[PDB]
Amino acid sequence: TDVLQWVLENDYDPRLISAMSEVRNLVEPAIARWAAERATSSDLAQIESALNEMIANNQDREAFNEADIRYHEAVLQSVHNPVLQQLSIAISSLQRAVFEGDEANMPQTLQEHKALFDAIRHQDGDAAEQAALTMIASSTRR
Amino acid sequence: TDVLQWVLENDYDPRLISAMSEVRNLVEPAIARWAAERATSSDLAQIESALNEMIANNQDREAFNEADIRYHEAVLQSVHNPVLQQLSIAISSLQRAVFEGDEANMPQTLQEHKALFDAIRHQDGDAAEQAALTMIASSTRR
Ligand SMILES: [Zn+2]
Ligand SMILES: [Zn+2]
Repeated sequence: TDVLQWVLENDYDPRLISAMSEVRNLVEPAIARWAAERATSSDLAQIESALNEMIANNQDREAFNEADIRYHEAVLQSVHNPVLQQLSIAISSLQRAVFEGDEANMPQTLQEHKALFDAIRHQDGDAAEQAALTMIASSTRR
Repeated sequence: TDVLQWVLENDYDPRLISAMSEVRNLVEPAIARWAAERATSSDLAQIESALNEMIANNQDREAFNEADIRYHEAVLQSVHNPVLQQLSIAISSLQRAVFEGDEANMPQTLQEHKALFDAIRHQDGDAAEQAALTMIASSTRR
C-alpha cells in the first residue's frame, strides 16, 4: 500500500543494494581518508569518546545506536566539508529509511570502528579507506 | 538581508569554493568513469544529440544552457544509478543556487564536452575522469 513496496523487491532488492553500495564505497572511504588527513586531536577525542561509549553501552540497542551515530558524526565533522557532510547525511538517512539483531555481529562492529579510529589517528589514509570499505561490506553482507 | 550573504564572503568565498570543488572532483569524475564503463550506444546517442545542440545553439544563452543541462542529464542517466543521480542533481542545484558571460569561454566549453563524450564512447575511464576534472577546473577558474 506504499509505493516503495511496489517498486522494490521485498526483503532483498539487489539493484538498489548495488546502487547504494556503489555510492557508499565512493563517498565514505573518501570521508575516511580526508578525516585521516585533516582530523585534529580534538577531533580524535570526539571520535574516541563515541567509540568508548559504543564499547561500554553495547547492551541496549538504543544507547549503542545513539553512540554509533555520534561516532560517524564526529568522523564526518573531522572532514570539515559542509557540502560533503550534507551529502553523507542524505545517504545515511536514505539507508535507514529504506533498509531493515545487531548483537550477533557486535564484536566485529566494534573492531571495525576501532580500526577506523586507529587509521584516522595514525593519519593513514590507505588504512582509513580500507576500514571504511570493510565496514560497508559488513553492512551489506547482512 | 539574506543570511547566505551574511555567512559567505561576497563574490569569492574561497572555503565554500574549495568544499564544492572537492565534492565535485569526487563525484563527477566517478560518474564520468562509470558512464564510460556502462553507457550503451543508445546512451551515446542521447549525449551526442545534446552535444550537437550545444554546438548549434551556442548563440542564445538559454537554448545553449538548455542543451548543456540535457548533456549532463544524459551522461548521468548512462550511469544507471538513481542514488548517485539524485546526489549529483543535488550538487548541481546547490552550485547554481549559490554561485554566479559564458561566450568568452564558449569554444573551450564545447571542446571539453566533446572530449568527455569521446572518452565515454571510447569506454576510456581514465580519459573520462580527466575530461570531468578539466571541466570542473575550468568551471572553478571563473
Ligand atoms: Zn557504525
Ligand atoms: Zn556543461
